[PDB]
Amino acid sequence: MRCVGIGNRDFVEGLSGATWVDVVLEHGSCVTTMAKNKPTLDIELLKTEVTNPAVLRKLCIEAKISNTTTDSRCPTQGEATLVEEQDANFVCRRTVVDRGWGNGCGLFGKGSLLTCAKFKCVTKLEGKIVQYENLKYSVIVTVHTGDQHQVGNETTEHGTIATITPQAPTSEIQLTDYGTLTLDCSPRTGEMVLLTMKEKSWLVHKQWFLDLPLPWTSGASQETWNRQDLLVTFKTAHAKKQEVVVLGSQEGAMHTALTGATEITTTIFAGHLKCRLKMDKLTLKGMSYVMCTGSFKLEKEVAETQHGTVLVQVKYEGTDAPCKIPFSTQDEVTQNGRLITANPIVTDKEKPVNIETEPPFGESYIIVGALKLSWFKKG
Amino acid sequence: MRCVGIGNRDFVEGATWVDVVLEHGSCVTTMAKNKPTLDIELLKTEVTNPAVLRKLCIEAKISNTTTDSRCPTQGEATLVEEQDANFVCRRTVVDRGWGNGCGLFGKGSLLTCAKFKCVTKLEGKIVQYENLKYSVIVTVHTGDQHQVGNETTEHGTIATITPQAPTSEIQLTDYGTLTLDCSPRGLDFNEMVLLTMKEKSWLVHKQWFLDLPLPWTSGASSQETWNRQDLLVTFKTAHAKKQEVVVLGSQEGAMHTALTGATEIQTSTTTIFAGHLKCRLKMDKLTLKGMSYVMCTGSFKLEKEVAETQHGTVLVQVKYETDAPCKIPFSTQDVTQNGRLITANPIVTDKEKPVNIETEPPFGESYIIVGAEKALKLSWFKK
Ligand SMILES: *[C@@H]1O[C@H](CO[C@@H]2O[C@@H](C)[C@@H](O)[C@@H](O)[C@@H]2O)[C@@H](O)[C@H](O)[C@H]1NC(C)=O
Ligand SMILES: *[C@@H]1O[C@H](CO)[C@@H](O)[C@H](O)[C@H]1NC(C)=O
Ligand SMILES: *[C@@H]1O[C@H](CO)[C@@H](O)[C@H](O)[C@H]1NC(C)=O
Repeated sequence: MRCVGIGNRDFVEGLSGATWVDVVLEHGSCVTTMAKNKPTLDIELLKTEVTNPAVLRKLCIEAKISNTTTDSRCPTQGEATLVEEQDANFVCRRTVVDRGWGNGCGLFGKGSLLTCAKFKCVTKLEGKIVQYENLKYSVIVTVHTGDQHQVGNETTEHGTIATITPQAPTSEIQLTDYGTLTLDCSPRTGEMVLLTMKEKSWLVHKQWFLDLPLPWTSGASQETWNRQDLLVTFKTAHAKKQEVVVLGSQEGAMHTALTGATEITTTIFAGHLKCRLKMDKLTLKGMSYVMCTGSFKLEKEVAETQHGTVLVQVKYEGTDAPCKIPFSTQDEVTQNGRLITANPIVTDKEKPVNIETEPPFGESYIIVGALKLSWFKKG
Repeated sequence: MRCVGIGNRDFVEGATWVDVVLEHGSCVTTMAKNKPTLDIELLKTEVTNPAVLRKLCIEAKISNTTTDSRCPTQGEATLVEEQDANFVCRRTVVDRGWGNGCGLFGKGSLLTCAKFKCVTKLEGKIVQYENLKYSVIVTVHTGDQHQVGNETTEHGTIATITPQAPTSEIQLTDYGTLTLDCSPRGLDFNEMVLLTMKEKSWLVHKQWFLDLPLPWTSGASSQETWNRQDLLVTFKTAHAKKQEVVVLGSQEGAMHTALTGATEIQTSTTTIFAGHLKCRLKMDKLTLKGMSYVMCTGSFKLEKEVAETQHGTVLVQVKYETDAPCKIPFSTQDVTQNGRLITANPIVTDKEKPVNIETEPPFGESYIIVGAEKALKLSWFKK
């Protein structure tokens, strides 16, 4: 058993004599799928993964400067030129300053001032385009066996995991002791970027990532940083020097901006997808088993889940293992309407068996064997 | 002779008092007959010692993470750390059942607290209109070779202006006393805030500073109680008993990027950008030195090639031969003998020390009368 007590839990019941069942999967939402004469299953979308993500850009967040060079001109002696202006690694700025006899020139006017610095990036993040072909959803399917350990165990070694990609959207999953289940999935959009920055991971929109005010480089191999002035600015000290100043690490700014995005290659908060379960090859274990004639004992007290279902963990006298569990629900006096666990069986005498049921509204009794459990499901 | 060759330069012309407007970056040249011409600039404005409106925190660290969890129908989770102000906390609800250690199915409370302590912060000081000190430099048009455009070393004299003593008497050596009545009058008195951050300083608006997304404390100096700590510490919830803390990190670069739009004030508590200031110069005590001096009779010669300033004026730097001291004769001829001078009394205090003279040449092919009879003449095509 799985997904019990999960807040976002949908109950999808298959139609009579339906070999298949439609299901909708989102992360944090699990679906309990039951079909007549077929095992009740719990389907959850465990995790999505993006493999071999293509590199879209590379933004710089922390920059450093060096080899500060400067050229200065007297008025009408040209405009200051430097060879560093020709280098893409260097960021530069020209300005005009008041020149006269006070600052070394013989003429009064506007003198040119060029300053270049050596733009190097020490710490940088990464943006990766995720293509539709590179998705790989992992869906866990857990059969309602009834073992005492797997109620909401949340472990992966209970059910079976199927990987589904847009390249291979359909897959046959072999559930042990229950056969083969075909799963036809149709993934939709889920144009978005994965921003690996200094060991973390985020998933943001493409436009939001491209409009980031950060120096960037294309994802192809000379590391020419565009819009370098976003990290390095130029303060005019006086007519013979324009000093460089660096803004510093924009990490904290990026964390502040990414607070709104969805955190995490494994990406949780998987996308909505619509899938179909063909169960023609699924086998319900214990269809053939004889009924139990022994007297049961309540191992664990009955508990009502969030959806009005109650779950019963019982134990057995023996002398009849294995067997089908005779389960019935009386009201107010009536007989059975609905059992969540498809086939309640006793694999071992010593192993308690869990069984989930939907009792009717108002006072009712749950008979197993003969054990009668009173219950009051608030109208 | 300060203020020469500075781009944004105003000329105010004359009795015994002149009205002037002072702006950082701008400067004025004041002239009056029988009174020495001066160069007045609003140097820098200093906030005396302002009061902290708000400290903000830009970097944060977390320790002593504590967590409490309760089963459904077992009440809300409680912690003694919720009583402490140093701890930032967050409470959530998680799905609980037989799978995560509870006997009942439902929503269980989960409370998590973390010790908020902060390594590096920035302060913000409200600049009350009272605690100001305008520094106004006044430089005399002497003509010495030292002060040609000397921004290198201060040569003039500076006056202090406060809203309590807006009037000041300054003594110009060999030139008497100058009375100065400025009116600060005033930038929305409590609008600006000085933002002291890790040795640097900025001036920003009050609303822009208050709307900054950063934790804040009352500015008084230990036991800093931080409000709005969630802006630097978030909580992610691992499943069913644990809520891990995430620190946003150093917001230094965020602050630098946000302050790129504001005007950097270059020093820690002095502002090298002032703002407008309306002043009145009273010269009833100002002495024009050189009015009893003799006319120069020797022949001059040009020390430095005539230079034109950006305002159309001409600067001429000459060396004298011998009365020493004496007054340099000066006027301009196109035909027209009249010529407007910027330097009021060009005198030669010493023979060796050259003398600079500023004049306003008339439009076109003028001539100059430095000297006498063998006084040198220079051509100038003012275009
Ligand atoms: C979760 O389950 C663990 C063991 O898993 C299952 O154990 C039995 C029921 C077998 O059916 C085996 O195939 C499974 O792997 C337990 O050790 C553990 O205590 C369980 N935890 C909780 C909270 O129920
Ligand atoms: C660059 O600066 C280093 C020291 O910072 C110096 O040793 C080197 O000679 C400089 N070279 C150039 C080309 O500027
Ligand atoms: C400016 O003042 C300094 C200080 O003595 C002086 O040495 C220099 O000659 C002056 N004139 C300049 C730099 O043009």
